Amino acid sequence: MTTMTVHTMGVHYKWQIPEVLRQQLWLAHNLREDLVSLQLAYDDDLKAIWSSYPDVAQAEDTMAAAEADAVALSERVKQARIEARSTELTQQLRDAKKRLKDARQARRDAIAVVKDDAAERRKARSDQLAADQKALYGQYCRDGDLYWASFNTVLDHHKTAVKRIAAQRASGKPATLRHHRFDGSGTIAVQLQRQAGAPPRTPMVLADEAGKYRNVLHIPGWTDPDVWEQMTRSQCRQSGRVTVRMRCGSTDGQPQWIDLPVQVHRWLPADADITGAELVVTRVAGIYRAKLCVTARIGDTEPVTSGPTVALHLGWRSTEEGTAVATWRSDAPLDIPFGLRTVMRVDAAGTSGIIVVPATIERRLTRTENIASSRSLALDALRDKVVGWLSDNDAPTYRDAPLEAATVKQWKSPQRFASLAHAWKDNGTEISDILWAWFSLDRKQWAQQENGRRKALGHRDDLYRQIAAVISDQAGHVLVDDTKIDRRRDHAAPGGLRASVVAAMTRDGVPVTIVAAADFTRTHSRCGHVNPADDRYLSNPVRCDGCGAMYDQDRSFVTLMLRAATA
Amino acid sequence: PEVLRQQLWLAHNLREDLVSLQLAYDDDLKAIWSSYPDVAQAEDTMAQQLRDAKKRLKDARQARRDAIAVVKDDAAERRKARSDQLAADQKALYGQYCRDGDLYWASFNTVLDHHKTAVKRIAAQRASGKPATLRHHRFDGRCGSTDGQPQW
RNA sequence: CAUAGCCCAGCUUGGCGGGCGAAGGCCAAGACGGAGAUGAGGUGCGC
Ligand SMILES: [Mg+2]
Ligand SMILES: [Zn+2]
Repeated sequence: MTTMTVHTMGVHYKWQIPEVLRQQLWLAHNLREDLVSLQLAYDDDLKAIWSSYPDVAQAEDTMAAAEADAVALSERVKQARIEARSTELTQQLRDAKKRLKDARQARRDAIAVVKDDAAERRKARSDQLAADQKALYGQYCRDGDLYWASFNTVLDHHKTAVKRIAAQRASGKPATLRHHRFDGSGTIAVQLQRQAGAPPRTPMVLADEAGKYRNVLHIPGWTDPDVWEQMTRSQCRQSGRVTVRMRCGSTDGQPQWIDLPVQVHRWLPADADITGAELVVTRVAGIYRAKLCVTARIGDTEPVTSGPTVALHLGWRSTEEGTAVATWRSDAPLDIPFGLRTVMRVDAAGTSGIIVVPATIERRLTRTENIASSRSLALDALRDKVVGWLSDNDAPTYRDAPLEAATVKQWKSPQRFASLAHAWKDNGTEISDILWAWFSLDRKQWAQQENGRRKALGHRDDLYRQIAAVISDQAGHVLVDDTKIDRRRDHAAPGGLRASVVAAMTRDGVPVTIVAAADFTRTHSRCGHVNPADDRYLSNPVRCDGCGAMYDQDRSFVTLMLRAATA
Repeated sequence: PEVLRQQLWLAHNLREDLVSLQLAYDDDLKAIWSSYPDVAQAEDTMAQQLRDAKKRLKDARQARRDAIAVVKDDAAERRKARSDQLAADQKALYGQYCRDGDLYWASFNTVLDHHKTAVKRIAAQRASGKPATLRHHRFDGRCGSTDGQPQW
C-alpha cells in the first residue's frame, strides 16, 4: 500500500487560460526566482565563511594562482594553434592542469580538516535561510494571493533542484541555478488533507457533487476500471470528455476555480487514496498545452516467483537499419508481440536478441537540426535587412522609444524580432511587411523545429516503455549493468531504456539486480580470458587474447551476466 | 451595450461582403486571363520521380504567368472595367451599411483600409510563388447610429 | 513563403477526412509515476 501512482489527463486545446490562472503562474514564477536568488546568496555566504579560514585563504590563493597559470598556458596553446592554423606546449598546459588539480585537492582537504569549526556558522546561515523562506511564505500566502499548495510544490521543486546541483558539483560539472524569464509556463498544485481517523479520499468521493472536497477538486464521472476495460474505444474516449472543477487560487481574498475540459483515459481503482493534483502548463512553439496530473496511493503487487531470468546490456554500436541500442539474453525462450518484432529482434532459440531503434528517429531529429540551422541563417538575413532599412530610413517608435541600429545589431534571440513585428503589424512601412514576411514563415518552421523533435522523441520513448512491459510479462528476474558519436548516443540514449526497465520492474514487482560489470568486456565468455588493450573494442567483433578468435563482445557480456546471476 | 454588439456584427458582416466581393473580382480576373487561347492551353497543361513532376508543374505554372505578362497590355481595359465594377460595388456597400445602416462610418473606413492593406500584401505574396488568401472568418462576438439616432 | 512536414480531445503508431495559424473531427492496435533543451537574468505576459 506504500506505492504512489500518477495518472495524466490531457486538456482540450480549444481551451483558453483564465486571468486567475495567469496570475497564479506569475506569482509562482516570482517565488521560484526569489528562491533561486536566495539560494545563490546562501551559497555565497557559505563560500565566504569557508574562505575565512587562513589555511583556506592560502589554499584559495594557491588555487587562483594555478588557475591563472593554466589559463595563460591555454592562451599560449591557442596562439600556437592559430599560428599553425590548426606537443611541448600541450605538455606544459597538462602540467599546469595537474598543478591546478593538486591545488584544488589541497583546498578541499583544507576545507575538510577545518569543517568541524565553522559548523555553527553554517547552521546559523542555514537557519537564516529557513527564516527567509518562512518570510517568503508569509508574504506570498498570508499576505499574498498564492495558494499554499502551490507554494509547497514550488519549494519542493526548488529543494530537489538544489540537491541535484550539489550532486553535480560533487560529481564534476560546476553548474548552478540560472534565473529564468517568465515565458508564461508554470505549475500550480492542490493538496488533499486527510486527518487521522478519516475515511479514505476515495475516487468515488471525488465524483460527488456534495462531497468533502467539492471545494478543492472534483472529477465527475468516474468508472470502475473493470467495467472500463469492456467499453469500446468509442464510448471510452467519448465518456472521458469531462469537466474538472479545480480550486485555483484567490484574487483580492476570493477563491477562484477553473473548469478544465479534460479527456480521461484511465480511472483509478476504487480502493485508491488520492494525494494531490498538480496542473502543468507548457509552452511549445507558442502554443499553450496544459496537463493535469493526479497522484494517489495504491496497494502493492505480490512479487513474482516463476519466470525466466532476463539479462540486458547497453551500448551504442551502429547498424544499417538503425542504432543498435541493446542486447538481451534470457534463461528460457520468450514471447515477443508481433507489433514489436521489427524493434525487439529475436533469435532462433528465442533466448537472445538485439534491441534497435528504427533509423526514422535519427532522420527526423536530423531534419529538426537542419531546420534549426536554416532558421539561424534566415534570422541573420532578416537582421541585416532590418539594420539596413533602419540606417536608410526613419525609425517609427517602438515601445514609445526610438530604435537604434546598434541595439538591433546586438539581437540574437528571435524574441526581440517577434515583439517588434507584432508591434508593426499595420504601420504601413515596407520593413513591416519585411518584418512580417519573415515572422509568419518562421512560426511554421518553429512549430516543426520543435514539435517534430518532441513527437519523434515520444516515439522512441514509447518503444522503450513497450519493451519494458514485455519483459515484465514473463521475467521472474531482470538484470542490468551499472554502466556524431555522442549525438547518436544522444538520439538513441539507452539511459532511457534502463530507466523504463527499472521503473516497470518496480511497478510490477519483478526483482531487479545491478550486476557488477567490472572486467566483463575484456573478458571472453568462452575462453575466460581478460584482454588488457583498451582500444581493440572500438570495432566489432574483437579478437580474443586467450583464444585467438573474434567474438561478439556484447554476447559475451550477456553470457557473463547470466553466469554471474546463475551462481 | 447592444449597440456595441450590433456595430461589431455589422463590422463582421462588412468584411465578409468585402471578402465575398474580392474573390468574385479575383475570379473575374481569372476569367479575364483565361479568355486568351494561350492562357487556357497552359491552364490545361498545368492541370527522383518527384522532381520531374515538380519541375514540369512549375514550368507550367511559370508558363501561365509568362502568358499573363505578354498579354497584360491587351487586357488592361478589361481588367480596369472589372476593377471599376468592384469599386462601384464597394461604394454601394457604403450606402447599405452607412447611409442606410446604423454602422459608424469610421468603422467602415477602418475595415476598408485593412482589407485594402491585406490585398496589397496578398497580391504581391502570390506573385513570387508564395500563396495565401483571405477566407471567411466566423463571427464570435460615439457608438454609431441606431435607426438614424446617434448613440454614445 | 522551404515541398514535405506540423496540427485538428491525453501519448505514440496506423487509416479515413480536413486546416497552414487555422480548422473538424471519426475509427483501430498498444503503452503509460509527474517531476531536464544552459538560455536567460526582465521583476506581470514571442497575443
Ligand atoms: Mg491526441
Ligand atoms: Zn576467447
